[PDB]
Amino acid sequence: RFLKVKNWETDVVLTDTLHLKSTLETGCTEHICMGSIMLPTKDQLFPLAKEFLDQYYSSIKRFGSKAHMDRLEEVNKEIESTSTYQLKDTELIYGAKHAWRNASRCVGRIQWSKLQVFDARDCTTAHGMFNYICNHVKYATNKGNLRSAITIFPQRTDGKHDFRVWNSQLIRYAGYKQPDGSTLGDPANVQFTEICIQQGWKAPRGRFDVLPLLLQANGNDPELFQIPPELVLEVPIRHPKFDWFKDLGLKWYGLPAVSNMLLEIGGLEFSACPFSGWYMGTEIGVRDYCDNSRYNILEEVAKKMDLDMRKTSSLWKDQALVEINIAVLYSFQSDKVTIVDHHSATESFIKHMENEYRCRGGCPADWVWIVPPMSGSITPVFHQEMLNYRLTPSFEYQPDPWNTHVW
Amino acid sequence: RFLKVKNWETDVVLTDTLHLKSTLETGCTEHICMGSIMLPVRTKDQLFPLAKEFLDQYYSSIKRFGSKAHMDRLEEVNKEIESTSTYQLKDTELIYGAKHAWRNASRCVGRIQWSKLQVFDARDCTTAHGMFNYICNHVKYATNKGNLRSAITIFPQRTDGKHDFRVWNSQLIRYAGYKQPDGSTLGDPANVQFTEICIQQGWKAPRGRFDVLPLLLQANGNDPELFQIPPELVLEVPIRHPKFDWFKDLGLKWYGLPAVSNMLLEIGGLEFSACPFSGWYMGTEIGVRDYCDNSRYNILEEVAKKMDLDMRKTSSLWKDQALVEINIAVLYSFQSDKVTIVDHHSATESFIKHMENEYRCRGGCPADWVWIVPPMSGSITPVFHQEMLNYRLTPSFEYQPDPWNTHVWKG
Ligand code: HEM
Ligand code: HEM
Ligand SMILES: C[C@H](O)[C@H](O)[C@H]1CNc2nc(N)[nH]c(=O)c2N1
Ligand SMILES: C[C@H](O)[C@H](O)[C@H]1CNc2nc(N)[nH]c(=O)c2N1
Ligand SMILES: NCCN[C@@H]1CNC[C@@H]1Cc1cccc(N)n1
Ligand SMILES: NCCN[C@@H]1CNC[C@@H]1Cc1cccc(N)n1
Ligand SMILES: [Zn+2]
Repeated sequence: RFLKVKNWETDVVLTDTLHLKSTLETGCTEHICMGSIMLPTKDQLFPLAKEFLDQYYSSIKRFGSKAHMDRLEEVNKEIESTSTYQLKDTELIYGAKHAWRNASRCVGRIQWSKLQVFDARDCTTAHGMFNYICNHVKYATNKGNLRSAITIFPQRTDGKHDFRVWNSQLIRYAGYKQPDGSTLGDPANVQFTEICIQQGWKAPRGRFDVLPLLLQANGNDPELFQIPPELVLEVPIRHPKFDWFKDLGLKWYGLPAVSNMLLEIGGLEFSACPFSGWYMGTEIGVRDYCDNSRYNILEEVAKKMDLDMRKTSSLWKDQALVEINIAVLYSFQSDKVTIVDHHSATESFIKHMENEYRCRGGCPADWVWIVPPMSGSITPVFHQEMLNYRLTPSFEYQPDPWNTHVW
Repeated sequence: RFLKVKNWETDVVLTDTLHLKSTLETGCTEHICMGSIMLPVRTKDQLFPLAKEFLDQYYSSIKRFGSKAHMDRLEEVNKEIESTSTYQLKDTELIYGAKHAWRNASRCVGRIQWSKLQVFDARDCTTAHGMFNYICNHVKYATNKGNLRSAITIFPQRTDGKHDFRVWNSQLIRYAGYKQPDGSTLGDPANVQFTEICIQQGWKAPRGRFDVLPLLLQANGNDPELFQIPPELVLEVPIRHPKFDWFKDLGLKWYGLPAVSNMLLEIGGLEFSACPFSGWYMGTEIGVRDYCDNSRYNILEEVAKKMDLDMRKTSSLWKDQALVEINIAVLYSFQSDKVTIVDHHSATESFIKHMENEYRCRGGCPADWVWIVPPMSGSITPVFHQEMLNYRLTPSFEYQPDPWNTHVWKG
């Protein structure tokens, strides 16, 4: 019942009682752990709303108050009559902040309470979505001094009028399969870069073409829009020593902004809820740049450094990796764009965990995702035991729209 | 039931059916995952079923399931259990058992080598002095002048729980740790408590930074006894860097034989409490953990200084830079002295081939992702991108309480 987690580097032990409120399943059983798998009605709704409202009222120290009771009945009546309900602005803000607070795979949750929420529940068209999104991008980019934000479009009704942002992230580079059998640009977006053409986009066929938003409103077919170039802050990457680095012709966008998840608050589902914060260096330097199935640039950087790539044990990949990540952090920092390194981010998360353990009784966390993709054990989270479990409000995964949309 | 795992770097998907033979618990539930938690005398009653499951696997393995040989053996063991409350394994069954505990060790990345294991049968051993001799022979054989060979030595199984054989050392070869009155530590901080037990037991500590600890051996439930491993038998490697001539002056060196001695080997319900095993090192065990963990040798700073990196702010990634160099130094030193060692790229690439092979020929390969991915350069090794299923199969290697916490001293 009362579990404990120990940090093997500092011997600190914390007791976990928050998991006892867990609702959703984990995919694991007492017989098999699936910790490393990426993706493991009115009657149904009122209980969910109640769970939510109770925690909301408790958070504002009015648990059991008349207001609490009053609200509880009002929603109940609305569900019984409308088969759904609308959240109060306050409940919306609280819900969004808590879905972030509950995101077990996010290392930057110490920032959870500082989130700007844009209520786009009055939106009705794709052009309106485009308008709300540009405003979001501009707000969060803030000339390089990034601010976390989320824009929340209308909740699901009958499933046949869902709002969706077809892009996986608001800002990403296109990818095209060339005759050479090779891939141009970002390989992960090949299929998306094509659906933009299948729709009309005029691909400049470059190695870093900011893709076009493909917005779907109220259920209709998605429409294209080109984010005002002046709104997309990008950073050219140079090394603070290797002058040849720039010649690689590398750059990355400054706004990390996930747009394909589903936000669940009190039983309600928000299928279009783009959110953004600021980067941790490794996401770009290690994953976007060095992943084999991504820009896969290790060999090139290695050759440029004249390293013995004959034998794996000279660790040329490792040496290069470090430089490629020193570069990213260097550039961003030079151009004054917010960014955090894995050492600082993980240290933060540990502080946050301790706070969450003493003020909430726990902090759900997925070790597989929390530990950086490079230098694992020299970051504190590596030695930190973590308990993973699901709490609502939450951000959930949902099917790519192009595999569900009936045109 | 069928389960699938996917590799996100190659899109390759695999199907697991082996998990259906999993019996032990994982620590997880449908409500909480304990995937990153380090540590989540039998009765006749519970023993024959364990014996039967094991003998069925053995007899199937040799394609003699249901044979007369198979049925007689089951009848033999059954009778032995009702009669003596336990039973003895044939030599062939012990070997098969040991090899399989390694094959089922989901936290082991070097399992492609599982069928090549030299098993030393020390079940006729009765005293600590006898244990020492057995252990010396294992160290000499395994080391093989630098051309390492995997091996395991198996001492008498548990009986009433009051006569256990135990190797008090966590690893056969490790360096002493000494807490100074100023609060600093000389040597390996992880072995400070064990070193104190050794000193208290009579060990004359040379108090340096790399003193090979003495073996503390317990036979038949009696009080443990100290022994010094013949120095000539302890292979060591001086650590130097291929380009940094000052690295050698850091005064670092490491032993060549990695060898776990505190685990419990379970085969057919029987418990082998003293079962030291050894293989050869993956560079990062020494380069990343033993040297760079903050609670171990912690050499990141001193190495950093010498290289004159910008240590003012973490974003220079000075820690990461000194980490690669040190790991380069460990691999180089071992290769130069012709002592077997494998880097993390090579080891993980092999594990992936091993794993696929295992799904095809066995229907699975239980693996613990948290332990399989190297402690540095995680995502540039193929295992990072590999989904894994973790479940427990027997025969297996299990944790057991440290003996100083359970032993009834006799004086
Ligand atoms: C302000 C700085 C922030 C930092 C430094 C940060 C960092 C991280 C990192 C490193 C990841 C893993 C990315 C990957 O490997 O794909 C992540 C994932 C995630 N973050 Fe944060 N984050 C921040 C802000 C946000 C915000 C504003 C929200 C929510 C409103 C959020 C929600 C999540 C979720 C749900 C995931 C997992 C997404 C998935 O499963 O693919 N993050 N975060
Ligand atoms: C051939 C060389 C081998 C290599 C390269 C290899 C490598 C490794 C490494 C990197 C670890 C993780 C160590 C740690 O972080 O503490 C490990 C764990 C393990 N290995 Fe292997 N191994 C090899 C041979 C063996 C042998 C021969 C056995 C058994 C007969 C074995 C049994 C295990 C077990 C049980 C674990 C988990 C230990 C624990 O839970 O503390 N390994 N191995
Ligand atoms: C198979 C495995 O779960 C997968 O490669 C995970 C590992 N850890 C990760 N961690 C983070 N932060 N992001 C990822 O995409 C992944 N991928
Ligand atoms: C808390 C966490 O489980 C712990 O630090 C684990 C992580 N992965 C590991 N992996 C290996 N190989 N060895 C270890 O000791 C650990 N420690
Ligand atoms: N959802 C899987 C893809 N996630 C991508 C991987 N890099 C940016 C984004 C994560 C993310 C979201 C918010 C902030 C941040 N630093 N990182
Ligand atoms: N069992 C906890 C400590 N394990 C230590 C960590 N480094 C050597 C040994 C593992 C081990 C056993 C066998 C072979 C190998 N390469 N590594
Ligand atoms: Zn689990």
